[PDB]
Amino acid sequence: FNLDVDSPAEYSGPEGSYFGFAVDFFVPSASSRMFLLVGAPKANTTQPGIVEGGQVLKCDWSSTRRCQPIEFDATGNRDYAKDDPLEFKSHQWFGASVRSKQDKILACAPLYHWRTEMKQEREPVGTCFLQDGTKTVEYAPCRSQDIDADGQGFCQGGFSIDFTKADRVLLGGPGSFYWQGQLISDQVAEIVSKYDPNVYSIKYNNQLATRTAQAIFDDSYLGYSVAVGDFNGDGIDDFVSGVPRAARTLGMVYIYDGKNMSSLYNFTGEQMAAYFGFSVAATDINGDDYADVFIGAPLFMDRGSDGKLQEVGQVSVSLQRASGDFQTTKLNGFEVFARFGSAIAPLGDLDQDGFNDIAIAAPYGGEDKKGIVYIFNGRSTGLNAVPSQILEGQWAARSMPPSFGYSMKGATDIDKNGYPDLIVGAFGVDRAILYRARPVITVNAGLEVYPSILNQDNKTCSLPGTALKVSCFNVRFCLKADGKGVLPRKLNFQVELLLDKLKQKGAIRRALFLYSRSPSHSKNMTISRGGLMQCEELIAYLRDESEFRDKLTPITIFMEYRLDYRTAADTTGLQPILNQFTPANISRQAHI
Amino acid sequence: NICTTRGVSSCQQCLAVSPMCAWCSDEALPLGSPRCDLKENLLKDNCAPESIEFPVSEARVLEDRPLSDKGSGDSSQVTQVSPQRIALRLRPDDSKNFSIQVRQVEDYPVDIYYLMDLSYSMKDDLWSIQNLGTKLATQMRKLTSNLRIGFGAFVDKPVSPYMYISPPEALENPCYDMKTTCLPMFGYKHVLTLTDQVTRFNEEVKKQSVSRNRDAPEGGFDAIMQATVCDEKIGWRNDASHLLVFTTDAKTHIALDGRLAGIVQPNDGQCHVGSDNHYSASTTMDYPSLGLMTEKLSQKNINLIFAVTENVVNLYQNYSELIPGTTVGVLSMDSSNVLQLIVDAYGKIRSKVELEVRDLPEELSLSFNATCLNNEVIPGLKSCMGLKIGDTVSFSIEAKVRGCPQEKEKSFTIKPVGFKDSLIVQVTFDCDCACQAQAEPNSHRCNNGNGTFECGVCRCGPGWLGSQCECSEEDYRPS
Repeated sequence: FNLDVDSPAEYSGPEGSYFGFAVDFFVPSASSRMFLLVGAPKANTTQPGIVEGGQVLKCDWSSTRRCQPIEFDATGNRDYAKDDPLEFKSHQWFGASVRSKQDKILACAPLYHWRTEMKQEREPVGTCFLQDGTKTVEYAPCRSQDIDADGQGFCQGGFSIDFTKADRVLLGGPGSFYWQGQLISDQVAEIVSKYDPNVYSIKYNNQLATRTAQAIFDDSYLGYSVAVGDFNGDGIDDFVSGVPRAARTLGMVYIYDGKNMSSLYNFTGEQMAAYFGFSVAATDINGDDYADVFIGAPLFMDRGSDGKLQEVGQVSVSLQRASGDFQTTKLNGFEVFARFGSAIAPLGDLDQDGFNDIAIAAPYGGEDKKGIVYIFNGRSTGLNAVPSQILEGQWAARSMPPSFGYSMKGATDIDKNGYPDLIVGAFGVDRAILYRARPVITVNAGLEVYPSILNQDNKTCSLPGTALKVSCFNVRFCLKADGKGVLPRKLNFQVELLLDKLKQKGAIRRALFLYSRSPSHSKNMTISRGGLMQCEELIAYLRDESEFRDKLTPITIFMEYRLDYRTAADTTGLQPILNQFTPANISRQAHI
Repeated sequence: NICTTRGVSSCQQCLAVSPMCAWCSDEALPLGSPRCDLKENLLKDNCAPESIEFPVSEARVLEDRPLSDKGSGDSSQVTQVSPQRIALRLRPDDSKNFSIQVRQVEDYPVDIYYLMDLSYSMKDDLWSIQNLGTKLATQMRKLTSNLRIGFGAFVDKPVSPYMYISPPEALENPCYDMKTTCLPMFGYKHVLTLTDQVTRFNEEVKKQSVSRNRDAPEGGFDAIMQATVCDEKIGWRNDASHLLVFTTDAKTHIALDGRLAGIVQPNDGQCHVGSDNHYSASTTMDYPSLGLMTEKLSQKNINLIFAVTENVVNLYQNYSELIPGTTVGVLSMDSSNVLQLIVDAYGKIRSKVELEVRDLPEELSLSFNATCLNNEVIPGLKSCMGLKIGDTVSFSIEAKVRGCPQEKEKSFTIKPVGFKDSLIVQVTFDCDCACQAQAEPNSHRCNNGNGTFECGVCRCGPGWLGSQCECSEEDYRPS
């Protein structure tokens, strides 16, 4: 429920660049500044003789919201010999994958091709650039001497990437060994220290990699997607990967041990061509030490009320347990051909309630098919199966589908308010957008009447007017409010009260406030955040037997409270929100 | 009963209580009798017959042409579904039933489009089918007077992971390292438009040759889509059975596989075959998903036949289980049996009837009891199996409405799979009484202009209560 939808920040790249195809935050240790990283894999660059080389842009959060390229490489193609190019950087898709961790940025070109040291082939090995600080290096584990389709020549290394808690890269290459696919993992210190610009097939000593297998595993695409998390309890992150063509095209997810690359677990799809493993994520959703596995199947078909198959898409949620089992639940999409589950993004704890939350995209859903992101909350029982917010794309096709939500990143607080934000990519319109999480207020409200029962008998109100004594009742109300993170210490609530609230057709009211001589009261009330309940009290009274006949129905007291959001807004204009289970009104009753 | 025990607040509310309820709309009814009741109780209380305002459901056939005995000659007059149009009346919770009857008419026209994998292993096949047209017309003469045959071919998207791109000779001849000649790679090409000049199939097939590609999966679904949606290019008739015969010896690429080529635009299901008969979007747009193929195969009434070799039969069986109106047959490793494969598959395509439903409103639902053979019944089933060409089958359908719909009229279509013969249902909702045409707000009679006009009894605006609106509602009073 918590993202600011009315004032999000837009960023745009060049027309047709695919700006927004990959997104991440950049949070250097060296300074207080933070940035968005955006990949634009079809962008033109100043590199000599290169067409659509792709680039990564570093985009500022405040004030001017400038984007500028990162200079990972300014060179054209290297030469193996005179008029014999070593490599082919045109159309390489650089920035199709982007990640960062502290000062480290890793970005990749899955469609980079090279001419082997042995023969004039043109093989899509893929390549990555790692920037460690002031220093940039090339990492290309598939540019090995294993040079054919039966080896690593078609690897496309860096088609997906991630960083572990300890400094290792995990890298996927879906094309190795006749498209069986491969995972590789290297230590970041080993990548940076073994780099040499004169050696094209560098060997790293601490490398972990998956091996070639029997021909029945060909065309499986291991490494099409990757994520990391601990799945055997030793504190080292294990490697999770989507294998979307495995098991006769049901699709699979494989988990490998992060210290030795042996297999821990397999998950399998239940429908062919559903693409189970297009996206994977790992995060603790239910508040344990144990991380839980999220698997997207964007093309999954369920059966409608008429029994017809319809292409809604699905996510599978697998809660880890201490026994080594998983408890599995399935979550279907809401609209036909929307491709629900195309991207999955751990948000961290989005509303600070104690359980982590997740965003799931449907990039071809919504009105005009502009794309939707659905937000789901964690609970002690698992994921809450009902989405608590919907984010919607706001640009027309112009002319490919906008694809809003095809890439996402959460779990970083960019403006330091205490709540983690979300970046959404919309690469079909060359655009990326930042949604900021609002501060959440929990309100406790009290309403009380002292005499729960009266018989027009306790005639004791002297009344500021006529001399006759009137039957009183004391009525009182209270508020307290608080929230985690950054928000103003004083909050203004409009508090509003009604007497006889159920009979309000313009019919005669029998209960009135003593000083007002009316059935209603309104009060601008300022309260300070914390445990101290703040209260006010009024005298009200019941009218004479001459004035009304209905002695049978209860007198109902009703209270509403509204926060002055425009006064509680921070210096950036971000307004807080009331916690979604807060009842905006409360009632009491008395009998006569 | 339910009608008298709910509030008698208006004729419109009374009809919304239950399908059994009726309403007396004139002053002859004795006061204190509930105005909403079963119609016989309104007659016991001497309500006038024209006053009782009781709509009852009906299902009237507006167009009801008899089923044909022959598919030959009569063309647009051939009829395979018995009621063609029906008017159906409903009220806010009611159900009504009607019968549809369907025939697999014999000697009906047939269009066969032959869609061929031309990867390098298919040379034995391409040599074997070079006289298939005159053999196919000789066997199909038993089954149809009016055959048309056409041809098209596929390999896969001509892009880096799938096609040879070095040395430069391999762009012009993908077979150069095999020391032989084959064509440059192509995604899909149309070759022969559907024609009854059967010798054109033999002429055009003799001019084809194979190409070559890197990985084992083939781009065949990208070709099934274009062979479906390019109507005037392929030449599909309105009045025919459509058979799309898909041949391959290999597994296939599927939606989201194109991301390895840098292709990320979803398949739009439009026609992109140009003046050169090649599929122009092949390098820029992703492969179809099974749901998009299923939609277009249904929209165009095509029956798909997977004619595939033993090494992949189970794969295409498990895809056939996800697509309606579809079947599989075991192709020989040289296509030498493909003639009997088409003739037997056409039998398996006519041994069923199954019903589609289209445009059905969210307020409606349907249920089906199928008669099939020997005047049996199968309850809850939209289908029959084990039939023959010339068989007739019946279904009884019941439609129910949930509440009153906000639009008074709508329509939906019931149709067999693979045919354009259909039953069109027009629905009308009787949520309203006829007396509401004589209503008036702040009317005469009643009390001091506080009554909306009666339809049977005065209805108050705010502040008032009673059968002539004669008491204030602000608290209870005898006056």
